[PDB]
Amino acid sequence: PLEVDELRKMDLKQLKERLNELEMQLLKLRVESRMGTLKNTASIKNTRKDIARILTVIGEKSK
Amino acid sequence: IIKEFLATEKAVKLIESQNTLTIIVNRNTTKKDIKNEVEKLFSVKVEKINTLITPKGEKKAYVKLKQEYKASDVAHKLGML
Amino acid sequence: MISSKPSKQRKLVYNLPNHLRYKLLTARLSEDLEKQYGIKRISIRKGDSVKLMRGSQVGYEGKVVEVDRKRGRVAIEGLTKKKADGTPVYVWVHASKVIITKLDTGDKERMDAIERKRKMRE
RNA sequence: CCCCAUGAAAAGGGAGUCUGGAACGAUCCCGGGAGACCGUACCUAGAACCGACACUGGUGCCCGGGUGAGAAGCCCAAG
RNA sequence: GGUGCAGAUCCCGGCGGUAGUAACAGCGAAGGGGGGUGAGAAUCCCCCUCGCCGGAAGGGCAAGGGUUUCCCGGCAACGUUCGUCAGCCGGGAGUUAGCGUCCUAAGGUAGGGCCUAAUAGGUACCUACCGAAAGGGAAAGGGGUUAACAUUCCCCUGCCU
RNA sequence: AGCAAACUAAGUACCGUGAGGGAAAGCUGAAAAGAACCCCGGAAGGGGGAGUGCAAAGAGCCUGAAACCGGGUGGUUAUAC
RNA sequence: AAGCCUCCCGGUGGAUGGCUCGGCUCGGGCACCGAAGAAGGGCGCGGCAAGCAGCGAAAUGCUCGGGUGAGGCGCAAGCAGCCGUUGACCCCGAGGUCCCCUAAUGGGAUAUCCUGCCGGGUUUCCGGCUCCCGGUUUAUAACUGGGUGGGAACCCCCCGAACGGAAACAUCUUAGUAGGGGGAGGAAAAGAAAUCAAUUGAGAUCCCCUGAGUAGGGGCGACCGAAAGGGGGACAGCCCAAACUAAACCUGCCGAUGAUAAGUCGGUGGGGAUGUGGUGUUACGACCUCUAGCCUGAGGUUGACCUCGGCUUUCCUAACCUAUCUAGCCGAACUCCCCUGGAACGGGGGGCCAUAGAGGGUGAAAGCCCCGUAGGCUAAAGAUAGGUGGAAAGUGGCUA
Repeated sequence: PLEVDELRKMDLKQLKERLNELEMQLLKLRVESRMGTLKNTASIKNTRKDIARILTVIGEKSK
Repeated sequence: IIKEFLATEKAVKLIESQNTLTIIVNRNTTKKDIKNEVEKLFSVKVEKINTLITPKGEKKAYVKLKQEYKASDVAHKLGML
Repeated sequence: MISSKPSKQRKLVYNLPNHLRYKLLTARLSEDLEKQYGIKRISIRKGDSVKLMRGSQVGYEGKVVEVDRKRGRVAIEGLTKKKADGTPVYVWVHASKVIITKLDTGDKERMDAIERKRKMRE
C-alpha cells in the first residue's frame, strides 16, 4: 500500500490515529528481531517510508 | 515511544512466570512514565517498571502487569505466540 | 571544451550516473526500421529483438530479454553456453555489434521520444 | 597518661526561646497514594591491570584444628 | 634528462649458514590405573585413588580492561607440545534498587575589577560555582527462584520521605 | 616512484599518560564459463580423473629472476687444494 | 659414500616487462560560512548491515514542480521481498525534517551528560533566560529590539628569537624572517601631497620592468641598501570641523496608502540649542557673507528683486523584458568482398562523410560499429547582470 495524495485531501484529526494504527502494526512487523520470519521484508521499508510522509504532510497543513 | 517486543528465551518465561513484559523503548534519557504508554496502546494497567542500559545501545524495562491482565494474551494478540 | 586526457574520460564510463545509461545501449537499427521511422540509432528497450554482426555466433536473431544498464551490455534468448552442471547461462553480447529488428509499440512514453527526433510525421 | 604535635570543615538533623497569624488540629495512630535519572556482567592477578607475552616485576585492601607465645615452621580442616 | 652502482657498519623486500642446534630445568606440585568421546589422545572428558597448597594457589571486595560472563558449534592460526579443548574463532543471549547523584578540605575555575600592548598572561579583593564510588550524608532484611545478574524479580516481615 | 595516501578505513591500525610519530598493501580471462560429475581423506579452490574455455601458472590466479632447495640429465670423488 | 660443477624440471619468493578510476605541476575560472546555531567532533539509521559514504528518530531517504525515460533497490554477485507505465531510480531547483556536545549562551560538568525559572497551548511538546548598544516600568527589578568562532594560503597591526656569518668573536649582519597576540575580507592594505624637482616643470595611490648593488650605511667585515626620473598596465575622486543658514532636524511603532520597496500621510514614543539639518572645503589662493554692476520659461514685485520651472546629488527596487548560469538535446559517412584470426578493431581489395580524423569505448591497432568531438539547440523554477520604475534633498552664472 502506497498512499500518496488522499493524505492531503481530508482532515488532520484522523491522521493522528492513522499514524497510530500504522505505528502499532509497525511493531507487528517489528517481531522480526526474534527472527520473526515475516515474508515481506520490504513492508518495513514500506512502513518506514510512508510513516514519515504523513508525519511530513502535516507541515503542509501549517500544523 | 515503544519500539519492539523482545523475544529472548529469558523473556518467554517472564510473561508466563510473572506476567511481565520485556519491552525496549527509545533512549529518551528522561522518563517519568514508560507506564502510561502501554494502556493507550494496549489498555492495560501497570504495576511496576525498571531500568536497563544494555551494552548494545538500547534501554530495556521490565514492566509487570496486575493479575487482571494476563500478559500472554496481548503478546498472542501481537503475534509471537 | 571537455578534456582529452584519457584518465578523466574513462572515469565517466566507469562511473556513469543512472539517468545517462541509455548511452551505452543505443545500437544501430536496420534499413527497414528507418524506412518507416526516419531514424538511425536509438536506445534499446526490453521486449525487442536484434541481429548480430560480430562474434563467434554472428548472424543470430533472438529477443531482448536481458540487459546490464549500469555498464552497458545485453543478452538474447536462444543463445547460451552450458555450465559444468548443465544449466544454461545467457551469452553476453554488446550492443556495439548488433542491429535491431523490431520494437514494442505499447508504451506511449517511449513513443514520443521516437517522435521528437524530427522524424517526418508519424 | 602523653603533647613547645592538641588532633577539618559544610551541608543535613533535632531542640529551646520570642513575634505575628487563623481556629482547627497534630512530630499519634488507623486507611490510602507516590517515590526521578544513572552505577549495577566478569576479574582481581603465577592467564582476565600494567610491564610489547597466557611475564617468578609491581599495584592493593580485608578475614579453622592440633602442635605450638604466636598471622613463626609442620601437617591437616573449608576450598 | 630524477640517467649507467659492489659496497656508503646504505635503505627496503626475499632467503642463506651456524641447524632441528639453544631453549621448552632451576623460584620446593605429581600423578597412576580403568572406561568415553572423537580421524587423531600423556595433554580432552567419566570413575577411583594419590600428592600439593591451605594468614594463601582460599574467600570477598576496587581503579582497568569492555564482553574478559553464559549458552550452542567448531579448530588453519592463535596456546611455548598436542589438542575433540580454552579468556581462541564462529551462532545467539545477559546486569533493573523509594532502602553516584548532595555538601565540603586541600584547592581550583568562571566572572566583576588591578596590571599586561594584547592576549589562550598574572591576578592579592569580591561574587558564583567545581572539587571524595574509602570524608559526612533518610530509611531492609530474610529466606526463595534462572546457565548467566540480584539486599532490585516471587513471599513475609518491615522501614523512611 | 609518484604528495603518506591508486587497495574494503587511510591520518586508518598502531607506539606513546602527551604534545606527537606514523605505516603496509594494485592485475583471474571478455564473458566465472569458478571445474558439474566419479574415486581418497573428515576437511581444506586438497589429491586423482574428467569438463569449461585461445590459453589455464584456476583463487596463493599476467608475465614469473636470483639468492634457495629437491628430483633428474652429463661428467666426476675417499692420497689428498 | 658427501657431493662438485653445469644444465633440464619443479616448487619458494614476486623484479623485470607490461596496464592504471591516482597523485603532481602548471595556467584559466571561481572564490566567505557563522546565535535562524558554524566549522569540528559523538552518537544512532537499512529485512538479514561491520566500515565508508550518505543520512538525523521524518536515519539508505519525505514533498512539490522541471528534465529524463524502462528498469531500480550504493560501495557489493547471497536469501527473501517490494517500488516501477497512475511514470519509477537518477539529475536540477524549491521546500520539510534536521539527535548531542560544540564559540554553546537557563545553571552546572574530570558526564558528548544531568539538571532548573518563566510564558504558550497543552497528550506528545513549544518559546525565552556572559559583554554590550539604544527603549518599558521606581530613581538597580524584570521586561522591548541588534559585537563572539572557524575557514588552505593569502592580508593588516602590535611583541619578538636564536642557529650561523665575519673562517675566532663581543658592534654589525643573518632579521622584523621563525614564532606569539589581536582582527578582518575575498581580496586586503593604501589612496587625494605640508608630493616632489630645480629654470621654474610634473601632478592620487598600487603593483610590474628598469633605474641599481647607483645614492647611501657598517670592527669600512661579512654584508645591508633607497629615492627621483623613464617605460607598462588600469588611469575613476566625491564627503566633514569653521566662517555662514538656525528645529526648516533625525528616528520607533501602529494603521492607511504606496508593488509589500523607498516615500508620504494620521496618531503615537524617543533624541536634539552642551548644535540636528542647509552651502561648502581648498592655496601666487579656496570658500562664505555683504556691497555694486551685467546676466533665464510662467507669475509677481521694486534697470533691479523675488516665487514656481530644468538641472546636481542621494535613496529606493518592484511587476515586465533581454541576456548569462544551474539540465539535458541535435548532431555525417561501411559493419561491403576475400584471407588469417576464439574474437577482427588485422592483411588484401572495394566505397564514402568531413566545418566534426580531440579523445574514449566495444572480444586487438576501427574517421565512416557506439559515445563524444566542430557547430548548434533546451526551460517550469530559481540565481546573476542590464534596461524598463519611483521618491527625496539641494539648487541662478560672471565681474569689482
